Amino acid sequence: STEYKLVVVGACGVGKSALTIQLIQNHFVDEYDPTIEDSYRKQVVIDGETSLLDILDTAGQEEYSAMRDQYMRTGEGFLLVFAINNTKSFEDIHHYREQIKRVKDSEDVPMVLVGNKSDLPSRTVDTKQAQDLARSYGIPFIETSAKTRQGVDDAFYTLVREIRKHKEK
Ligand SMILES: CCC(=O)N1CCN(c2ncnc3cc(-c4c(C)ccc5[nH]ncc45)c(Cl)cc23)CC1
Ligand SMILES: Nc1nc2c(ncn2[C@@H]2O[C@H](COP(=O)(O)OP(=O)(O)O)[C@@H](O)[C@H]2O)c(=O)[nH]1
Ligand SMILES: [Mg+2]
Repeated sequence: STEYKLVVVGACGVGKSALTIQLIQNHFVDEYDPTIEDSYRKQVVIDGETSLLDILDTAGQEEYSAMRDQYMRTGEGFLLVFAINNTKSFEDIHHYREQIKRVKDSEDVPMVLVGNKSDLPSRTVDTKQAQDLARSYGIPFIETSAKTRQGVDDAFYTLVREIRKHKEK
């Protein structure tokens, strides 16, 4: 019934594709084409409501595009994905939030901070500083792992609930 247009952003290799494939198809991919930038549909039930999730898995190159601007303009919620073992990807989160705020012309955009690869032991980004950033953005923070599926459902579902609150707001 209700359609939700989600967009997954984040640096290369943080697990954007792997997180999306786990949600849609329930399996962890060891490798996925890092150039494929396409959207995926899936019908789910969230808080007792049939929701049609339309999830754009961003990839491609590091270039600006008026077409990519339309992607964020069409999107209703955004997953800010970084890898807990890649400090560079965590620093990139600011850039991705800035580019989304640039398009939608608003600081009130449904977003969720996603710390991926929580199964890995080589942690370089503290949970506290990830919570501190999400607090500063005023958005939820969820630690996920596309390998064990831990936190994957909670990541996308929280974004859907953020969109619902934004609609009432
Ligand atoms: C495997 C390689 C990989 O996963 N990539 C994914 C991230 N890509 C990006 N890198 C740097 N900045 C990027 C900026 C944008 C962007 C955003 C977030 C919002 C509006 C926009 N309008 N035009 C571009 C844009 C996007 Cl969609 C991707 C970026 C590199 C390849
Ligand atoms: N251990 C672990 N590895 C992951 C996880 N998510 C993704 N990966 C690995 O990270 C690599 C790149 O993931 P990918 O989905 O292509 O990231 P993307 O470029 O942002 O789309 C892949 O080889 C995956 O096996 C995770 O939650 N845990
Ligand atoms: Mg990918």
